[PDB]
Amino acid sequence: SDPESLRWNVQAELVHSRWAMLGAAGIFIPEFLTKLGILNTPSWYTAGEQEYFTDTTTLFIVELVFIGWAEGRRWADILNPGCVNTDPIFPNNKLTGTDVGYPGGLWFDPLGWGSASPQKLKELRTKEIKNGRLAMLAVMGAWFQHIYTGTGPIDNLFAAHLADPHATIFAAFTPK
Amino acid sequence: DIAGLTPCKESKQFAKREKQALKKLQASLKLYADDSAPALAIKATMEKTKKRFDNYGKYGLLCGSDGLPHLIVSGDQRHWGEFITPGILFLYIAGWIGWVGRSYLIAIRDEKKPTQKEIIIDVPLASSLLFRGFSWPVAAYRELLNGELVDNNF
Amino acid sequence: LAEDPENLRWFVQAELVNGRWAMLGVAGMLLPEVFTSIGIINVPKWYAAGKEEYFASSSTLFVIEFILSHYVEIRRWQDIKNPGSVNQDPIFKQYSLPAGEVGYPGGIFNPLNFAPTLEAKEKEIANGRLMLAFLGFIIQHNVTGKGPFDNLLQHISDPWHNTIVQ
Amino acid sequence: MRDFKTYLSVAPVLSTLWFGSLAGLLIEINRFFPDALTFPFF
Amino acid sequence: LVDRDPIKTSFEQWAKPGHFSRTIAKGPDTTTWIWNLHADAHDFDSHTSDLEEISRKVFSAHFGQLSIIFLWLSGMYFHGARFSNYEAWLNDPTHIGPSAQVVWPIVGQEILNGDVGGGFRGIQITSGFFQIWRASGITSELQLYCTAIGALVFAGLMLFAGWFHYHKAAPKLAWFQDVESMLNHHLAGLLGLGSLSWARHQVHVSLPINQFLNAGVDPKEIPLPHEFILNRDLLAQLYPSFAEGATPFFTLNWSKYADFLTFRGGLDPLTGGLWLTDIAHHHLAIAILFLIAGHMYRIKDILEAHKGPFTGQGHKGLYEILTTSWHAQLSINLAMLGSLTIVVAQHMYSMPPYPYLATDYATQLSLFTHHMWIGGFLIVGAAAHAAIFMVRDYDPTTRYNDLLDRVLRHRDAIISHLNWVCIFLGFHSFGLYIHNDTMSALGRPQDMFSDTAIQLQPVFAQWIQNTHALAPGTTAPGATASTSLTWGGGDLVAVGNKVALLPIPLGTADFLVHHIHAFTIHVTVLILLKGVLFARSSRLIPDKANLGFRFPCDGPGRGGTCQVSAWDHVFLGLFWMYNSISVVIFHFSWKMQSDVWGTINDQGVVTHITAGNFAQSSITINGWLRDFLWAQASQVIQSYGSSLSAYGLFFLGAHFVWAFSLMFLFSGRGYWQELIESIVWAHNKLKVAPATQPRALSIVQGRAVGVTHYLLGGIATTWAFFLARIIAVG
Ligand code: CLA
Ligand code: CLA
Ligand code: CLA
Ligand code: CLA
Ligand SMILES: CC1=C(C/C=C(\C)CCC[C@H](C)CCC[C@@H](C)CCCC(C)C)C(=O)c2ccccc2C1=O
Repeated sequence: SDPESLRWNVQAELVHSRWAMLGAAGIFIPEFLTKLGILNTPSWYTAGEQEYFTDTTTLFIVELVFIGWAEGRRWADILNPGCVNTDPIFPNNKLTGTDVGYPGGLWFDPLGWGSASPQKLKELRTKEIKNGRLAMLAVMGAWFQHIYTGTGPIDNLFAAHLADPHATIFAAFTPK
Repeated sequence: DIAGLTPCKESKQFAKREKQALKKLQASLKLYADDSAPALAIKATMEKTKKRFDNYGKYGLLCGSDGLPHLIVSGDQRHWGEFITPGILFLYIAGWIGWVGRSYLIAIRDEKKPTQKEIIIDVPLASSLLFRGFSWPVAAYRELLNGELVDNNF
Repeated sequence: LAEDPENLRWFVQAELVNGRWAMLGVAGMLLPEVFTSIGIINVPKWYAAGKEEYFASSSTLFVIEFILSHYVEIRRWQDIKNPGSVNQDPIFKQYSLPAGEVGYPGGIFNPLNFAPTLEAKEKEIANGRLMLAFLGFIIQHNVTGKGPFDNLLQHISDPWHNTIVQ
Repeated sequence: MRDFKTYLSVAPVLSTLWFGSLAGLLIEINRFFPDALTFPFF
Repeated sequence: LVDRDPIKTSFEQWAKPGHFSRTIAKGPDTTTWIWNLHADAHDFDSHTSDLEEISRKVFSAHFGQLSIIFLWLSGMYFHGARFSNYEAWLNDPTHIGPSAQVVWPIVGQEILNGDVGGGFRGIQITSGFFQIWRASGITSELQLYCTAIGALVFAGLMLFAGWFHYHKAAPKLAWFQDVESMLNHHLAGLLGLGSLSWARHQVHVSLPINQFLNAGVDPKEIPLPHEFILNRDLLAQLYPSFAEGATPFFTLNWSKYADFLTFRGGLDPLTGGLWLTDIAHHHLAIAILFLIAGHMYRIKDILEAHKGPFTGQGHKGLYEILTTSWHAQLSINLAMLGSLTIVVAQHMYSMPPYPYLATDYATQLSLFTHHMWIGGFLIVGAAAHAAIFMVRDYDPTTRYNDLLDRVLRHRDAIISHLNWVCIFLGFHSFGLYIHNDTMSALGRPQDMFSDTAIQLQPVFAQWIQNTHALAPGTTAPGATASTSLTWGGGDLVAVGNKVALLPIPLGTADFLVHHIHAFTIHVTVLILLKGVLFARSSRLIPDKANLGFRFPCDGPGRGGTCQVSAWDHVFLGLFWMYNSISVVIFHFSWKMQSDVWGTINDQGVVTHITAGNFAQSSITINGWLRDFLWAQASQVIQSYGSSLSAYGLFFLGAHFVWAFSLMFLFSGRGYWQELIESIVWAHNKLKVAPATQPRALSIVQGRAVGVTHYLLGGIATTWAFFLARIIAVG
């Protein structure tokens, strides 16, 4: 007769969303951008074709020393000051709560009209395409599936096999 | 070295164990997998107990008669980490089981009606008092015996 | 009803002795790096004096010294229960008498004090750690290695090595 | 969404997602080192 | 309770201490209520004082069994499929020795995985799929992989009918509280329309696809996935397309036939699983009945009818409250369902119904003891729940002066007899054996009770066995052999790997086990009978229906005043039955191997797994560990380092778990209290205990952790003892 589940943090799920998905922008346009036959060709000789490898797992370290830094700073002062103890304001804390952060300390604040209001108008823009980005990337992340599964010849694994017409992979279109 | 015999560097009886016993693992002249891709005695199960050759590491490891290896651990000749190395380890791990036992417990008996909060779990595992254990340098080895759990509370 | 901390004397003094001996410990290394060539364990002995006698032994050396360290150390004990060390610059620091806005109890966070001319045991704060954790570092990387930094020919780039032990 | 001074609850036997698993990841150390009886160190 | 309603929350009850009797789980903390909650979780003296729902729950929380038996089976069909051995075993039976399960070689594991047949590593089976599965008028591994998901289909759906009850706003009274038709339906067309339906898919498809399997081939060199439609042309080999008959009746001519069936009895030479040419006819000849039968009726009438003098006036009116009970119409059922399971246990071993059983020894005795513990574990229950009636179910006493009010009238009486019955037995039913010892260890055989010393003479024969295998000469039509090959007269030639069934002779050492059974079956029942009868009132306690059918014990007075009750008569009644079945098992295999199971070769000189050692040597009750327990079991205590090994390696635990029960069975209670505090003390010093008042076991919970253990202990012990002396020689 209907679930018991608006996770109160029904309020927070929605912000790894704008994380996950704005983000899939980075893959969506640079991919098919690629640049078909640019003129053309992909060749990267430079730091890479003679100094004994370049990356892989010095890759990650440097690579996400920064993502390191930044992803942390991201949610852990999104906002929330007050930042300790001890009775309920719910999210699972707002034990920042009624105090934002400081009683007349510094400029904790951005912007006049005693709040943080990045003004009133802009529902426009990112309500639409952006929680789009959530939606969008559902189905061209449902293409990740289509785009490659079938492990282009070079391997049948656990041999059912189980019929046979013709191949599959990616580049755009479809026989049909 | 001590009461039993010497390690792996030589242990005749132990050798015979390697060989008959396991290798009769053999015992199945064939049993069909001439090329076939499943029945895996064949590869390892032996070789994983086996390529464990005249090497097992080398461990010292005393080995008595029948050559099954015995554990002295008296902190000498070679054998020290057959109790202490995996001993302090047992200690450290436990005690950070119950350091937090005496924790997602001493954090409740207060506020408003706290009479079985524990059949559900407030922070799962405690996931707050969690690391208090690795975040034990010294810790109970002082603060247990001085203050808090202080003889007073004794 | 003793809410929370506490402690104090305690192991703030606990630290600085780590800090300032991790600092010294690394004077240990300092040597073999500029006009370089000589160290690791090098299980010293340790700098060794004259050509008039020792001779592998002449004695447990090492063993003794720290019988001495020993009653000098009861001495710092011989301080911290009941404050006694003229300078007085560790137990809270010098600037004679003071800091002990934590000697009689009641801390919570208490930052501290102590140089007359002038500033503090502070940016001797963080040389304080740089070196403790450094050791952590230092006798971290032995257990496979023992030397730093040439140029851009073929050194600083990590070429091929060999697991942990396993 | 979870800050400082204890959090949200959990069921009767989440121990069955604690015996099974965690502990489960340990067979996962008992095949990486498919064997023990002393142990090398790091 | 709120939270708060009635009517005027959807907001569900997650949070606020308790529920279940009203100075409930109280604010104040405790542990006992955590075995409470699970125990008596299903019950009905609480939930509501008003029938209504309960039947609306049990028709749902039921459901989730079928669905489950349905998630189960699937992982068995799947399992009996891609974790193959079935494909390999079927082209190659008599030869293989089946598997479905296999480990994964983590830690010690692998020893458990030891070459089983069509060329692979695994752990064996004593659960006769691979043999229902003979059926497959089709064969194929991925196919069972459809029958498999076909299983998960029935489930999710036959599990959303359980949403589509209680949680959905439910039916009510009339629906079940008009019973008028129920069996009408059930038996008619399912009992009927299955057996019937099963007929149609038991000659259509199966018969033919093992009519020409009992020879050779390799499957798909036979039985396509559709092949068996309109094509009534291969049905040509296994009788006419009726030729000139039209819908049975008689203006029919047979100058040479009589449809499929052509009744058998005996055993296929090449697959002695009893003939299938019959198996259609018998299921057909069932259904009809059910098809005709489930057509009674609408109910009192028939029972409101035949009374007499001493008979049952209340026979007439034998329960309005049999539309208003459950605990009653469950207890009745369990006696039947239960007692109608272990009747399987025989007609199976003395008349196999699947291809390749008997030759398969271990893959149909496992059976005959699994089916055997249910036709027992469901019977003591079938008493428990009557005690649950006898105590409470109805509202008041509206039930009066009848068959029962009658039986109770005598009660220090029906059980007055039955008692002496048992000590007459026991003396004639066990010390009988003890004679032998005391006098064969004294040693003078002249005077034992041997199949040969006390007067009986080289024959048993003349009774009824010998007028069963010989009866195809009565009103009997016939059909070579009998009905069950194990009967006195004629025939031998049964099977070409090992053996199957043959006469099975008797006299003494068959005479007196058969009697220990009596005394065992009887004193079991004494304790349940007197237990459920004296359910509510007595002359040790009359104020004795005042809580429930459990209650620990009334109190130190009256002398004892402890066991009484009827939870506990259904606690010491299990304690026996564990024997009742546990010694019936002990019977069958020592027979079935001492004789029967054994083996042919030239001149078919029979060579039983044991040249009849039984003979003069079960009669001694030491011979029962000379010849049994110490003889066989040498395979359990040799079993290390092997493939089955998990049995010997259980056989120590569970031969431990039992020897842990006694601790729970044999002990006080304020004891582990008195102890639990010493503990609780040391606890408080470090500051580590009080919250949720730790407490000892609930007098009768303690008994609950006896018994249950004493059984899962004392039982699996043999579950191991067995599978370890039929796998490998036998
Ligand atoms: C958090 C835990 C906790 C702690 C610190 C202790 C500590 C102690 N127990 Mg103990 N105990 C516990 C839980 C605990 N127990 C539980 C749950 C039981 C089951 C009823 C017992 C049953 C028990 C008995 C019978 C005895 C002790 C005794 C003792 C003392 C001797 C230590 C010993 O050898 O037993 C080893 C510890 C056990 C056998 C306990 C097993 C349970 C552990 C694994 C709890 C683990 C944490 C648990 C999952 C909590 C959830 C975490 C939460 C923060 C989310 C010591 C003071 C002995 C004593 O009185 O002498 C001083 C006595 O023999 N205990
Ligand atoms: C997704 C759905 C769902 C939800 C949210 C609920 C919620 C509820 N149901 Mg419910 N129910 C459901 C599906 C659901 N049901 C289904 C599918 C069925 C039929 C199969 C039922 C049959 C049912 C009945 C008869 C009753 C309820 C009741 C209730 C209420 C009490 C629930 C409770 O705490 O039981 C806790 C129990 C569980 C969460 C598990 C359910 C047990 C089954 C279905 C699966 C477990 C068996 C499993 C194999 C365990 C044994 C093996 C083990 C070794 C692992 C609550 C509002 C009760 C009520 O109205 O209040 C008195 C009432 O008794 N339900
Ligand atoms: C068709 C029947 C069936 C049904 C539907 C019921 C239904 C019921 N019985 Mg019941 N019963 C049955 C057959 C049945 N019984 C049989 C055959 C017996 C004889 C053994 C009994 C003996 C019996 C008793 C003595 C009682 C009931 C009670 C009840 C009621 C309580 C149910 C409950 O809370 O779960 C109880 C189940 C548990 C608490 C789960 C514990 C199960 C443990 C013991 C595990 C079993 C061992 C197993 C090997 C362990 C799993 C593997 C492990 C090693 C990993 C309920 C109405 C009780 C009542 O008070 O009536 C209102 C009363 O206690 N029954
Ligand atoms: C705690 C006590 C102490 C101990 C250690 C034992 C131990 C034992 N007693 Mg014992 N006993 C005791 C006190 C004790 N008793 C007392 C005080 C009495 C009363 C006087 C008895 C009366 C008694 C009797 C009458 C019997 C025993 C027996 C036994 C033995 C069973 C064989 C065995 O376990 O092989 C050891 C090997 C294993 C346990 C291998 C286990 C591997 C399997 C189970 C899998 C691994 C475990 C896994 C968790 C299980 C799967 C469960 C899963 C679903 C979670 C065992 C050695 C029995 C016996 O065998 O001969 C006398 C006999 O029945 N005892
Ligand atoms: C031994 C014995 C006890 C003592 C038995 C006890 C106390 C068993 C209860 C022990 C429980 C099951 C331990 C539960 C603790 C854990 C579930 C908590 C930690 C959670 C896990 C992660 C370990 C009785 O209470 C008793 C009562 C009546 C008749 C006979 C006996 C009897 O024989």
